[PDB]
Amino acid sequence: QIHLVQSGTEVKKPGSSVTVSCKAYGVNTFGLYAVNWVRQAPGQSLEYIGQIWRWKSSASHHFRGRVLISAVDLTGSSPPISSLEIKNLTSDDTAVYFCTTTSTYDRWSGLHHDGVMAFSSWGQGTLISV
Amino acid sequence: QIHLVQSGTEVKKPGSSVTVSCKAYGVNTFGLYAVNWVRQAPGQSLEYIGQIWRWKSSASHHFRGRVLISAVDLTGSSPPISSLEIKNLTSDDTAVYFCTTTSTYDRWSGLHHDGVMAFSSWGQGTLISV
Amino acid sequence: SLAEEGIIIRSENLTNNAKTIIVHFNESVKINCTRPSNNTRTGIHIGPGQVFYKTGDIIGDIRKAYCNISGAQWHKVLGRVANKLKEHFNNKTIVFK
Amino acid sequence: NNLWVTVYYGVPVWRDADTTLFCASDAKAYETEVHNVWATHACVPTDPNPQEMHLKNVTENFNMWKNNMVEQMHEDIISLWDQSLKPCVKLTPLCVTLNCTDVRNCSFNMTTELRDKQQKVYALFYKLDIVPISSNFSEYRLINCNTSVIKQACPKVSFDPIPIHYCTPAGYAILRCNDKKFNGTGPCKNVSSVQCTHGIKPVVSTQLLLNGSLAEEGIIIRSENLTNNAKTIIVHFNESVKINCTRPSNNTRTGIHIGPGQVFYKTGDIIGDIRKAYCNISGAQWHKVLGRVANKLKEHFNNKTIVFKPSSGGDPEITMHSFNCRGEFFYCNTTKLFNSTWGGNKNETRDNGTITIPCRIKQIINMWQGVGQAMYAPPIKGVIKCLSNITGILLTRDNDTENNETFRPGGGDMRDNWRNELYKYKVVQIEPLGIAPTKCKRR
Amino acid sequence: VTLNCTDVRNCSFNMTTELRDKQQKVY
Amino acid sequence: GFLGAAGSTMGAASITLTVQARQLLLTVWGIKQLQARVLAVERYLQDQKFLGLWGCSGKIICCTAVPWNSSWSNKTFEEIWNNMTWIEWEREISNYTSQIYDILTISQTQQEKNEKDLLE
Amino acid sequence: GFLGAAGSTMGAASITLTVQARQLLLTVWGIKQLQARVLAVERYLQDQKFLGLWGCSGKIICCTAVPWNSSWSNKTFEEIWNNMTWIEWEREISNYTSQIYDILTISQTQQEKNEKDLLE
Amino acid sequence: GFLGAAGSTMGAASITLTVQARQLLLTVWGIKQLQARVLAVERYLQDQKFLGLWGCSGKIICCTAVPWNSSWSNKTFEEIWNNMTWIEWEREISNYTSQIYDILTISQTQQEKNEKDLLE
Amino acid sequence: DIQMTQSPSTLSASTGDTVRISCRASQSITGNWVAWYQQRPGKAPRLLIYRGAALLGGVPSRFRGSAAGTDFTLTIGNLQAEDFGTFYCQQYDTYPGTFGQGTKVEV
Ligand SMILES: *[C@@H]1O[C@H](CO)[C@@H](O[C@@H]2O[C@H](CO)[C@@H](O[C@@H]3O[C@H](CO[C@H]4O[C@H](CO[C@H]5O[C@H](CO)[C@@H](O)[C@H](O)[C@@H]5O[C@H]5O[C@H](CO)[C@@H](O)[C@H](O)[C@@H]5O)[C@@H](O)[C@H](O[C@H]5O[C@H](CO)[C@@H](O)[C@H](O)[C@@H]5O[C@H]5O[C@H](CO)[C@@H](O)[C@H](O)[C@@H]5O)[C@@H]4O)[C@@H](O)[C@H](O[C@H]4O[C@H](CO)[C@@H](O)[C@H](O)[C@@H]4O[C@H]4O[C@H](CO)[C@@H](O)[C@H](O)[C@@H]4O[C@H]4O[C@H](CO)[C@@H](O)[C@H](O)[C@@H]4O)[C@@H]3O)[C@H](O)[C@H]2NC(C)=O)[C@H](O)[C@H]1NC(C)=O
Ligand SMILES: *[C@@H]1O[C@H](CO)[C@@H](O[C@@H]2O[C@H](CO)[C@@H](O[C@@H]3O[C@H](CO[C@H]4O[C@H](CO[C@H]5O[C@H](CO)[C@@H](O)[C@H](O)[C@@H]5O[C@H]5O[C@H](CO)[C@@H](O)[C@H](O)[C@@H]5O)[C@@H](O)[C@H](O[C@H]5O[C@H](CO)[C@@H](O)[C@H](O)[C@@H]5O[C@H]5O[C@H](CO)[C@@H](O)[C@H](O)[C@@H]5O)[C@@H]4O)[C@@H](O)[C@H](O[C@H]4O[C@H](CO)[C@@H](O)[C@H](O)[C@@H]4O[C@H]4O[C@H](CO)[C@@H](O)[C@H](O)[C@@H]4O[C@H]4O[C@H](CO)[C@@H](O)[C@H](O)[C@@H]4O)[C@@H]3O)[C@H](O)[C@H]2NC(C)=O)[C@H](O)[C@H]1NC(C)=O
Ligand SMILES: *[C@@H]1O[C@H](CO)[C@@H](O[C@@H]2O[C@H](CO)[C@@H](O[C@@H]3O[C@H](CO[C@H]4O[C@H](CO)[C@@H](O)[C@H](O)[C@@H]4O)[C@@H](O)[C@H](O[C@H]4O[C@H](CO)[C@@H](O)[C@H](O)[C@@H]4O[C@H]4O[C@H](CO)[C@@H](O)[C@H](O)[C@@H]4O)[C@@H]3O)[C@H](O)[C@H]2NC(C)=O)[C@H](O)[C@H]1NC(C)=O
Ligand SMILES: *[C@@H]1O[C@H](CO)[C@@H](O[C@@H]2O[C@H](CO)[C@@H](O[C@@H]3O[C@H](CO[C@H]4O[C@H](CO)[C@@H](O)[C@H](O)[C@@H]4O)[C@@H](O)[C@H](O[C@H]4O[C@H](CO)[C@@H](O)[C@H](O)[C@@H]4O[C@H]4O[C@H](CO)[C@@H](O)[C@H](O)[C@@H]4O)[C@@H]3O)[C@H](O)[C@H]2NC(C)=O)[C@H](O)[C@H]1NC(C)=O
Ligand SMILES: *[C@@H]1O[C@H](CO)[C@@H](O[C@@H]2O[C@H](CO)[C@@H](O[C@@H]3O[C@H](CO[C@H]4O[C@H](CO)[C@@H](O)[C@H](O)[C@@H]4O)[C@@H](O)[C@H](O[C@H]4O[C@H](CO)[C@@H](O)[C@H](O)[C@@H]4O)[C@@H]3O)[C@H](O)[C@H]2NC(C)=O)[C@H](O)[C@H]1NC(C)=O
Ligand SMILES: *[C@@H]1O[C@H](CO)[C@@H](O[C@@H]2O[C@H](CO)[C@@H](O)[C@H](O)[C@H]2NC(C)=O)[C@H](O)[C@H]1NC(C)=O
Ligand SMILES: *[C@@H]1O[C@H](CO)[C@@H](O[C@@H]2O[C@H](CO)[C@@H](O)[C@H](O)[C@H]2NC(C)=O)[C@H](O)[C@H]1NC(C)=O
Ligand SMILES: *[C@@H]1O[C@H](CO)[C@@H](O[C@@H]2O[C@H](CO)[C@@H](O)[C@H](O)[C@H]2NC(C)=O)[C@H](O)[C@H]1NC(C)=O
Ligand SMILES: *[C@@H]1O[C@H](CO)[C@@H](O)[C@H](O)[C@H]1NC(C)=O
Ligand SMILES: *[C@@H]1O[C@H](CO)[C@@H](O)[C@H](O)[C@H]1NC(C)=O
Ligand SMILES: *[C@@H]1O[C@H](CO)[C@@H](O)[C@H](O)[C@H]1NC(C)=O
Ligand SMILES: *[C@@H]1O[C@H](CO)[C@@H](O)[C@H](O)[C@H]1NC(C)=O
Ligand SMILES: *[C@@H]1O[C@H](CO)[C@@H](O)[C@H](O)[C@H]1NC(C)=O
Ligand SMILES: *[C@@H]1O[C@H](CO)[C@@H](O)[C@H](O)[C@H]1NC(C)=O
Repeated sequence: QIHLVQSGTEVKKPGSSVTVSCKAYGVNTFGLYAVNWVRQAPGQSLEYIGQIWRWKSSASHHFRGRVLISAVDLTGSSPPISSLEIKNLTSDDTAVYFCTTTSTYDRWSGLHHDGVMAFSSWGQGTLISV
Repeated sequence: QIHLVQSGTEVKKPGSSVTVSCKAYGVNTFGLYAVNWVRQAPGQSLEYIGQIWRWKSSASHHFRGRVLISAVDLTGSSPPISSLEIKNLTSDDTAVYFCTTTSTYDRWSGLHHDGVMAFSSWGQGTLISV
Repeated sequence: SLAEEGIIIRSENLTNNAKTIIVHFNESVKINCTRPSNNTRTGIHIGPGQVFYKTGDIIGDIRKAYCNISGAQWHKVLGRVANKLKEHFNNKTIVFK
Repeated sequence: NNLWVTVYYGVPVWRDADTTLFCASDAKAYETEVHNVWATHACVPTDPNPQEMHLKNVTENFNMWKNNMVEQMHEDIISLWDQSLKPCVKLTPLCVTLNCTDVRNCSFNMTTELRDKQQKVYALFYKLDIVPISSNFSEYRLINCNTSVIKQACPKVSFDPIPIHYCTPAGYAILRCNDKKFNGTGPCKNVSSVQCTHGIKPVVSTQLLLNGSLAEEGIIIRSENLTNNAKTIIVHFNESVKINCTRPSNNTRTGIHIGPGQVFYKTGDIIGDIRKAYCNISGAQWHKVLGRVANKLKEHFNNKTIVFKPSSGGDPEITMHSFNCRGEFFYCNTTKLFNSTWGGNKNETRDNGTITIPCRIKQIINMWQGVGQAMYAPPIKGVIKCLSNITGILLTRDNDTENNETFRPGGGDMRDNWRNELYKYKVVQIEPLGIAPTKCKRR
Repeated sequence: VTLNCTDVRNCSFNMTTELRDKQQKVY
Repeated sequence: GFLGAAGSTMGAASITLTVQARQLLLTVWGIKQLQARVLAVERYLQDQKFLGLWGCSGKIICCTAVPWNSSWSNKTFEEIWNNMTWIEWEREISNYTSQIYDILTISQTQQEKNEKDLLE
Repeated sequence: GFLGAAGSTMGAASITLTVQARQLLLTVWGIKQLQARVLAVERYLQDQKFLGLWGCSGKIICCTAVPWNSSWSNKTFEEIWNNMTWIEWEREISNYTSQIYDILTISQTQQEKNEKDLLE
Repeated sequence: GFLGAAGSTMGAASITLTVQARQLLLTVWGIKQLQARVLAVERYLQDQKFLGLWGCSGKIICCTAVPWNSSWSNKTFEEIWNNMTWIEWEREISNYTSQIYDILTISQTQQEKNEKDLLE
Repeated sequence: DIQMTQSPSTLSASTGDTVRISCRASQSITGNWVAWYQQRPGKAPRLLIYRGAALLGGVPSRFRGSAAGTDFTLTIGNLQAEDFGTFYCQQYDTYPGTFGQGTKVEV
């Protein structure tokens, strides 16, 4: 059905850029669906970075000029993919990154409300450390 | 259809007891139907003794501790029967006794009203004298 | 649907013998009916879309259908039914033929 | 400084729902009577002046592949076809041994007016309908003598598809996308509410779409699972290309009495010259449209070299281009149309010549796959000609891996013929009740 | 039809097949 | 006809929620006609039952004297009618509708009994 | 839903006759569905015709200014509402219903004409 | 039942337009029954929609505060109600009915909004 | 903008024990826009309860919530083997969403 698989884990250096690609299997389009990026610090509560909801990129208050969201819809062979781009990384960014996708087709389902929404599906996560 | 036949006529003595049995032919049950006992004095207006309506014996104001009403529902061979029992008979009780049965299944038929009711069917009568 | 505490015999004209008698069960008795007679059905074409299925040779051993009745429970239920019929039938000796 | 409940009736609130949509046809009848298959009668509501109402700043999600309007239409199509062909000639005494010699001169023993008598009938049957079962005269049988009985279309029933409008009852509404280059899935920019859909003609065709609605500025390729190769690909046309299909093979149909009121019409000898059916395609326009379609497919397919191959799997309904011209089904090949390579070397070939495609006409029609009733199409007296202006193609992608994707023609279910036209519409119910807090204090 | 039989019985009868002309013997 | 000004602000909807309002004037198709007509009749009857049962009857902008506990909503007038549309509001109070209807019915019967008994 | 407190005294019925009130929310089976729905619609419409024609319209406890001649009934308030139930009362006034309905309609039209002519 | 006193003068019709008013109480024939019942229900519902939407609801002689521009008619009271019948009047104002209905609806919503806003 | 916390931070329970998971928000959520998450050790969480007390297709019937103004409680009746792990309640009515520190279940 709905399976979210994304890139592997790797170690980088401060000041570099990280590209995490999330592949959505079973998702028809990113127009009906919406993908949300959340980060869980090691042994700590989760944090919400941003989203690209029906082709509208956005980010949290702290992530201004810091994170970029990309999304590609269905292709001939590859499934829809959304990529996470972060630059000027520092030592506090070392955490597992999660790719979350939910369906926004039905307005009365209650999963979504004016852009802010719940996360029905989750990815395996990408461990990041320096 | 509905045929009411009861016992014959006989002569008794004051202070004795009279048992008049009324056999109801065509009556399914005494739960849906109600049997009423009325007495007509010779050449005189009728008089109402009592009834057993859906297994609830009752009697007129004058017939307190004086008359007993019995009723038996459908059996294997005999039809439903209701018996009239009077004790301490006096010279004024010599009259024809009538067995009356009416249907109480329908509340809007108008034949019945809170126990007091009309008499749709009648028996041949039992002449009683001393 | 079962009864609540006893056996209920309901009939429209209990006096009449031409009206069927319906008996409700205080308690139910389980029966097992089986046909251990494995079939090999075969369909033949008897027209443009008319497929007729007929019974073929019975492979394996041949068996006849049967139904199993718990004797003790059935006899107890029948005795209770007869006891409850006796009051409706003037305590006559109830016999089943 | 406090609020009180105020009841509102007529609020603009809608919720997704599925209901039964009735029929609405442009009022005919002064066409004589001519009971067509899609009965004009019982389509009592004649469509009045369209009552448009645009919704400002309303964005509604659309999903063409989960729409119930297509199933609505499909069930109505099958039911109407059965209703149309039911109340006339049954034609069951037809499955016999055909002592035949395209077409073949076949002889068989047919039941006449009476039960006692028997008549010998010589009839011409097309090779597609004929099925085999050291000599010079062979013996044959019909194509579908094992599936179901063969039934005549019907004496005076026309196969001309007329536009049909689909309104909803009171309390419901239809949302029309009105969005240019709409992919059929996703949000719609502005949306307008309408009662009936636009006039849609229930044409039936396979592997190549027919009379319909054009696009707005470009070619739209819509498919449910574009990644999957087992899902058909639907292409909408920027512009339409006209095709001319004719049967200059003048017939002399003759009716025989095969029962008390059972009149069977068979193809007689072709008077005059003998000709084979064909369809003409404007080569230059078709090649330009195919090139534009390939260019618009390249972006969806990672700019791969798009190549079109002819149909491979031998199946008479699937591999052929199905349609009716005036009551006759053609089944031509499209090999000379769907055979080209686009973008492999960026240069031309093509030519610009009128393309003529051979056709293999047959009469026994097992349409709607096995769900629909089998039909026998009686021959037409005169020559046949109908002018068609193609709006759409039904493509299919091929399991192996390479740098080029092969798209061969051939669609799937009959729903794909109308999926191209019901994509913009979506039935929805409205709840006029609404409660908001105000400062009223009364009542 | 007439069933040329021999519980159960093995019966043979002339049954109409796919075609109007042919006839099949069914057991 | 009520679909007009659906995405507009609540004030514009209110001034428009009465601009159209209502202009009024064996076959499978016949079966569909009958089903659609019966369904429309049932929906209209349902709406009229609710309206008349709340005491609204035949009034479009119906008033009621029910309070507004800060449990169904906690926002203040201006934001309700400016930072919102009708569909947004209905989604906001989606699963309080049954309780709100019950409270409306209780308030209506209470006031009706009160006026009947004060009528002496 | 109105079947509750059927055998209770008239006062308990009145306090209950508004306790439920109404919560609301080719095949032979389809034919039965359609027949049942049409019949329910007809009964509801009949009741609403009578209510609105008497001037009640959408009110549950409807008042009227029609007198009470001691011909339909001769018992006094307390016994009507204590020595009786709703079914008993309906049986008591069963065959006066047509006359009572006619008198209600005449009184309604009389008062409506009176108010229209006094409106000057 | 309303056909009585059809050809009479308008005054006699008005005094009679409330004299009857309303007394109330797979087979092709079943299909005809169902069609007739549904059609009658639809006509009754249409009339009630118009009445309640103009604010009349359940009143027979319904008043309204809409003016009477000398464009729909230019004759004076006595001749309208004496030199005319109901059918003649309906033919006179036959193709102004849509405009008159629209003006009634606008006036009703105007007065309803005015009273709601004056209710403060 | 909503500072949501959940208590108790840690708790212990055995199989078959009803467990109370509650989180009082900083502000009242009248729209019941709260989501419940259950994260197994190692892999991702999943969404159990959305829109206050609505189940998701493919969830055991032992996860039921409540919406009472600002209070939101999650109930686990007849606690099962896989139910052990940290829990999260999230609001999604005001941008952006916020989670809690985490409540976990231990033997
Ligand atoms: C049907 O149909 C429909 C319709 O038609 C459709 O839809 C569609 O879809 C599609 C898909 O397919 C799409 O497309 C896509 O999109 C997306 C989105 O976009 C958006 O966004 C973006 C972003 O934004 C952000 O950023 C910016 C800058 O910075 C800013 O400004 C903004 O503001 C934002 O920001 C925000 O947010 C953030 C977060 O994120 C934060 O932080 C901040 O703060 C803020 O808040 C953007 O950019 C864009 O823009 C654009 O566009 C527009 C329009 O829209 C315009 O206007 C503009 O101008 C722009 O444009 C430009 O650019 C272009 C490019 O090309 C050019 O061309 C032009 O000219 C100009 O110049 C928007 O807004 C996106 O993202 C995507 O992209 C992608 O892809 C492409 C191609 O296509 C490319 O080119 C790019 O690059 C990308 O790619 C990437 O990614 C991928 C993924 O994986 C990869 O793979 C690759 O490789 C790449 O990567 C690379 O690069 C990058 C760069 O960045 C980097 O980073 C990395 O690292 C690497 O290196 C696409 O484009 C569309 O849109 C749609 N449309 C509609 C209408 O809808 C559908 O789909 C259909 N369907 C079917 C089934 O078919
Ligand atoms: C279905 O199901 C259902 C249900 O299940 C059913 O129903 C049922 O039915 C049945 C029938 O079948 C029934 O049964 C019956 O019943 C009847 C009635 O009862 C009642 O009533 C009575 C009477 O009352 C009166 O009286 C008393 C004393 O005195 C008093 O107290 C009272 O109050 C009253 O008084 C009143 O009235 C009067 C008039 O009448 C006046 O005068 C005064 O003043 C007052 O007002 C009574 O008694 C009863 O009671 C009883 O019961 C109860 C319950 O109910 C109880 O609680 C009580 O306690 C009692 O009991 C006791 O007793 C018993 C007996 O057995 C015992 O067991 C016990 O334990 C106790 O002790 C009531 O209330 C009746 O009547 C009847 O009876 C009969 O039968 C039996 C058997 O069954 C016997 O036993 C008896 O005896 C009788 O018999 C008689 O009659 C007959 C007729 O013909 C005859 O034949 C015989 O022989 C006899 O006779 C003799 O004896 C007598 C005695 O008396 C004398 O008199 C003579 O002369 C001779 O000698 C029966 O039981 C039931 O009820 C029912 N149930 C229900 C629930 O409903 C149905 O049916 C079914 N269906 C089908 C189809 O199946
Ligand atoms: C439109 O059409 C497309 C194509 O036809 C279709 O895409 C297919 O989607 C399904 C989604 O179910 C994909 O199947 C999944 O694929 C992922 C990814 O596999 C990659 O890696 C393997 C191994 O290297 C490669 O062979 C493969 O090609 C991919 O590159 C798998 O991870 C999924 O595994 C699940 O299925 C197993 C059985 O096959 C089960 O054991 C189990 O359920 C697996 O999920 C489990 O994984 C978790 C660990 O990660 C585990 O913890 C959980 O318990 C979880 O249950 C699955 O095979 C399929 O590959 C796609 N096809 C293509 C060609 O990409 C769309 O779905 C379709 N759209 C719609 C709406 O139908
Ligand atoms: C995509 O859309 C195009 C639109 O142009 C469509 O082409 C048109 O198809 C229709 C349907 O076949 C064609 O209409 C038919 O034309 C024939 C030929 O008439 C010629 O001669 C007359 C008189 O000289 C001219 O006026 C006319 O223009 C033609 O030159 C007619 O014979 C047909 O008559 C049938 O329709 C009548 C109502 O119009 C009915 O009375 C009756 O049903 C007629 O058929 C009956 O005739 C039999 C006797 O011959 C009778 O026994 C049967 O009972 C039978 O029912 C009809 O008018 C039209 O000409 C086409 N237009 C062009 C430009 O070619 C395409 O067909 C469409 N695509 C697809 C796939 O359908
Ligand atoms: C705010 O308003 C919304 C309005 O929707 C409410 O959301 C609904 O909440 C109820 C109750 O929580 C939900 O009902 C439950 O749905 C579960 C999901 O079932 C799905 O899967 C089945 C099978 O595939 C489908 O048939 C079904 O349609 C769903 O797609 C069910 O599993 C639940 O069943 C439970 O109850 C039955 C008895 O009915 C018992 O046997 C079991 O205990 C079983 O677990 C239940 O029916 C409903 O789905 C929600 N709707 C939506 C659209 O999400 C919110 O609850 C409300 N807010 C608050 C705080 O109440
Ligand atoms: C909203 O969509 C409608 C399509 O229905 C657009 O309306 C068309 O606009 C063009 C030029 O603006 C006119 O030539 C057409 O006649 C209009 N069609 C109809 C049916 O009115 C409209 O432009 C769209 N609005 C926006 C802002 O894009
Ligand atoms: C459709 O018509 C074309 C026209 O010839 C057929 O193409 C030839 O088919 C035969 C046998 O199928 C081959 O031997 C030839 O080599 C084909 N010619 C070319 C140029 O490719 C085609 O086969 C027909 N399709 C069907 C299903 O009969
Ligand atoms: C066949 O396709 C042509 C071209 O798309 C259509 O011709 C146009 O039709 C519209 C309205 O139907 C006219 O406004 C244009 O003037 C026509 N253009 C030309 C060049 O004729 C034609 O309508 C299509 N036929 C059918 C039956 O839809
Ligand atoms: C039948 O029942 C009656 C009444 O209970 C009883 O007196 C009689 O003895 C019973 N018959 C037998 C044979 O016991
Ligand atoms: C058929 O057989 C051969 C082969 O076509 C042919 O020469 C002959 O004339 C035909 N007729 C007969 C009767 O053989
Ligand atoms: C396919 O499209 C991409 C994006 O526009 C372009 O960069 C690429 O060059 C194209 N492929 C070819 C062969 O031109
Ligand atoms: C508001 O709703 C709550 C939820 O049931 C209820 O307890 C409360 O009583 C309501 N407010 C008032 C003022 O009654
Ligand atoms: C009471 O009903 C009778 C019966 O027709 C009637 O004559 C009488 O006028 C009514 N009472 C009054 C006060 O009119
Ligand atoms: C009377 O009708 C005319 C016709 O449209 C209209 O212009 C005029 O305004 C109406 N009268 C008044 C007073 O508005």
